[PDB]
Amino acid sequence: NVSPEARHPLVAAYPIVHVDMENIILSKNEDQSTQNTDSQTRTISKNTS
Amino acid sequence: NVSPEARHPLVAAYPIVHVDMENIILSKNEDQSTQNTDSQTRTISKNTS
Amino acid sequence: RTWAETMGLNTADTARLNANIRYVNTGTAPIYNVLPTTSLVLGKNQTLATIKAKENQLSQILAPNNYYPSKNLAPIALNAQDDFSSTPITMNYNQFLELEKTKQLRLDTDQVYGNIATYNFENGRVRVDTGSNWSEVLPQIQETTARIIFNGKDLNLVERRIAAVNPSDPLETTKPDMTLKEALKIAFGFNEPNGNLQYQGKDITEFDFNFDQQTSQNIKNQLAELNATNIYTVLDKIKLNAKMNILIRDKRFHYDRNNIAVGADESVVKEAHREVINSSTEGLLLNIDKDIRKILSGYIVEIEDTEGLKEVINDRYDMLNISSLRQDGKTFIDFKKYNDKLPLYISNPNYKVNVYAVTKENTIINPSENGDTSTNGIKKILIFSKKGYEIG
Amino acid sequence: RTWAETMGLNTADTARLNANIRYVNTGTAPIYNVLPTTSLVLGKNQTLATIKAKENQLSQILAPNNYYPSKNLAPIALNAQDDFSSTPITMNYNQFLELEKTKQLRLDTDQVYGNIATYNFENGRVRVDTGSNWSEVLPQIQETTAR
Repeated sequence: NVSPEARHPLVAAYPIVHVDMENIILSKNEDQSTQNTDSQTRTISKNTS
Repeated sequence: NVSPEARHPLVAAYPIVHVDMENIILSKNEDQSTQNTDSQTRTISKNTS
Repeated sequence: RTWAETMGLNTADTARLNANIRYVNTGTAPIYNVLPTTSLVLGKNQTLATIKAKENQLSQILAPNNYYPSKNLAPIALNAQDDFSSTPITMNYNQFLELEKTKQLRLDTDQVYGNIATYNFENGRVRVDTGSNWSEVLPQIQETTARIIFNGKDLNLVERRIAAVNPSDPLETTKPDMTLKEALKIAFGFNEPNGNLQYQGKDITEFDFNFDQQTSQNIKNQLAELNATNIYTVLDKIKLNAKMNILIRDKRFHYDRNNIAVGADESVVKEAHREVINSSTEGLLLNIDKDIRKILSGYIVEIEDTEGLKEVINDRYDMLNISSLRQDGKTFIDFKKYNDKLPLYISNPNYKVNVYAVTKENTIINPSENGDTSTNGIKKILIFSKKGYEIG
Repeated sequence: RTWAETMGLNTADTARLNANIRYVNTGTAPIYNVLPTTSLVLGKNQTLATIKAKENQLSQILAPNNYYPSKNLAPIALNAQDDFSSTPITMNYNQFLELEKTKQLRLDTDQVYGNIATYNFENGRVRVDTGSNWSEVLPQIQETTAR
């Protein structure tokens, strides 16, 4: 895999690596919830006056 | 990489490393929560007197 | 009947991250088992996190001029900080409002780990030695060699290193003598077909030479002793030394801080824009040269009446990308893909057509203040002027 | 219709820390696989933590008169205490209140790990030996040499 111009003795054969970013995907860590409720009251009110 | 001052037998070649801090980032570990409720009541009061 | 709704948060872990990255090797020899160290920087120099690449993001082989993964494949994700890839990369609340406001986040490359594969004389194979990395070798190449950067192939910078002699190290004074002519003839592929140093077609005097502070000091000492003024005649007598930087660019264009070709001159824009292949309301399949076509922005048409005025159809900052590319070498400068899929407005065949273009030292990258959303403060060059009976 | 709001805390884990650091070699010989032990001091001599640098904060080469990372690059982050970098450096409520007022925080450098690279006489190459560090060599120099 050494490129053909580096097979002279006086030319150095060495890699040059660098990383480049293409997308940044940030995800908001946030928790959420809903709730329902159905109350049913039956009263028996007695009065004695 | 041994610098040319120390390519002499009578000069020692040794590293002097120290670390310096250029920023401090402190993050208050605190959790916040909000809540909204809606509620409707249908009371049908009856009395026999 | 009661309804509710809740939301929660935390002001130290309010977001996560995921970085799609790709590796490039623009060097001269392959690097095996690649693990780069890399850093996510918010704003100017506020670093969120430094991540050495984990096991999921290891590149087993990276040949020169290759990518990991391939160019047809989607990039790899970096979403871990733990050594076992169990912990995400988070943000507090102040680093999250600043990122949704300004949208500024870059990714540096501090270093690269990777191994070296050496020939086995026993069975003729090639075996990766996992005890030897490339970091023992690159600080020895960089101190005993001269460096030459040259951009005469597709206007991209190619860096090569050549073993030259250091006169203050007794092991280094054994290497053979390196002259500046011979260093070009073996690294990039120059020649001399008529006794003059040449690239593929270009004479060596079509380029210019820029050194660093230390190198240019040493070149002037070599030119005083040779009784020479022009460097282009004593190219076979300039001795190279260790730690020399030399930059060789094409003379015809303009260069920015990163030495990229980003602007041209007023004469070169009419040399490869002379002949026209076809002429109609829709077709500009032209022989635009590969030098200027990467440094221009787009094209601009101009309506010209009988008495003479300035009318522009594409008089807007974003209506200038009318550059389509076919598979025949002629870059298809279409006219109608920004015109509502309707043919262009031509009211009289006596009216001629004029087409122009802008480089990138006159192309702006943001909308202006009040009403300059158009070609007001954009200077161009006259390119096209023929009568409207040969185009139609 | 009801609006509610809730703000919690924990008074031994109130804040975290993320120190941006950078290494400097003002010496004479290069050091490989640099891993400094370093302590974050609050106030005069009250130490919150001591962190030997983990694998994210490892400098492969540090030549003389060099930096890691170089001056055109942003510094590296040090935000872990666990050996596998999965536990953040923290502080309690009294340390967090005093840090907002006086803003006195500094960074000592207690010691530095790092290997040596020797010439191999067979094939001329230079190979880092991962068995010996500079802490064997450096006390031998300070007892025989004049500074």
